[PDB]
Formats: sequence, C-alpha cells, structure tokens
Amino acid sequence: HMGKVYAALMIFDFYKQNKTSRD
Amino acid sequence: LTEEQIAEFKEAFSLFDKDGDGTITTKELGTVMRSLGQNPTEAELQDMINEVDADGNGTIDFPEFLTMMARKMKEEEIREAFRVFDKDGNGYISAAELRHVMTNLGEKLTDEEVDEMIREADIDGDGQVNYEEFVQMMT
Ligand SMILES: [Ca+2]
Ligand SMILES: [Ca+2]
Ligand SMILES: [Ca+2]
Ligand SMILES: [Ca+2]
Ligand code: NI
Repeated sequence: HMGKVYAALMIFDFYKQNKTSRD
Repeated sequence: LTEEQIAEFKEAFSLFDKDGDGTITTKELGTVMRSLGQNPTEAELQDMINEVDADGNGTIDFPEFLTMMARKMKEEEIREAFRVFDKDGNGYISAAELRHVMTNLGEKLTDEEVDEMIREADIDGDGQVNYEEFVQMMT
C-alpha cells in the first residue's frame, strides 16, 4: 500500500540522478 | 515478483499517467516532479526518459517505467525525499503529512488507507515515520 510511494520516489530519485546544474 | 507489488507499481504508474493513456510523457513527469517541490527543465525530463527509452518513442511505457526503478535501485537524495514529506521539519512524517503529499500528487485516500501506509513503514511502532525508517523503505 505504501508500495506506490516507494515507486514514485524511485522515479523521483532517478530524476535527481539526471539533473544538470545552472546555465 | 508478487501480485500485490505489481499492483503497487501499477498504482504508481497511474499517478504519473494523469491522462490515463498508458504512456508517461515529459509533461507528466514534469508535473509530478513539481508537485513534489522540484523544478525540472525540459532537458532534464528528456534525459531521464532517454535513459530507459528502449524503443526510442520518447514516452515511457510500463516496462520502461519499471526499468527506471530498477536503475535507481542499482543518501543525500533520501534526506531530500524525506523533507518533502516531513513538512514541519520535526523529524517525523505523520499520517496528515503523508496525506498532504498524496493529495498534492492527486491521490484520493481514505483515512484507513493513509494509516495503513504509515503502519507499513513504521518500524518502532510510534505511529509515525522517522528518518531511519524512511531510509529502510527507500532501501
Ligand atoms: Ca499519459
Ligand atoms: Ca518508450
Ligand atoms: Ca513532521
Ligand atoms: Ca516510527
Ligand atoms: Ni486497501
């Protein structure tokens, strides 16, 4: 039930892995 | 893999897939990222997708979505995730705090569902999720 949050956060964190800082 | 955890993945996929069309776009990713306090750029969103876009169609289907999760599975990020939920900074995610985030993600939850969720991540039984308990869940 808390599973869905876990998964959203994995994508959330995958986004973090893919960040590029300031122009 | 178990039935239950397929269902949870499926619920998560559906949180991202706001228009229900079975595919997640950069717009849908951006929208969820922003509802969680982030501010992704067009390029960042495209990179994320590109990393797991096995078929090069530019959108995320269900297996690619699982593959995103698998990759991240292979700390400072966890403290940040944590702060998204722990909004009064007190070190404990309450049920109301969990609810507030779920609502901002567009999820409709019964009181009982929210408590069930806190109860799954809660380890010491104090009825909230502290930081180390959030780490275990992310782990
Ligand atoms: Ca969609
Ligand atoms: Ca694709
Ligand atoms: Ca709190
Ligand atoms: Ca606890
Ligand atoms: Ni239920």
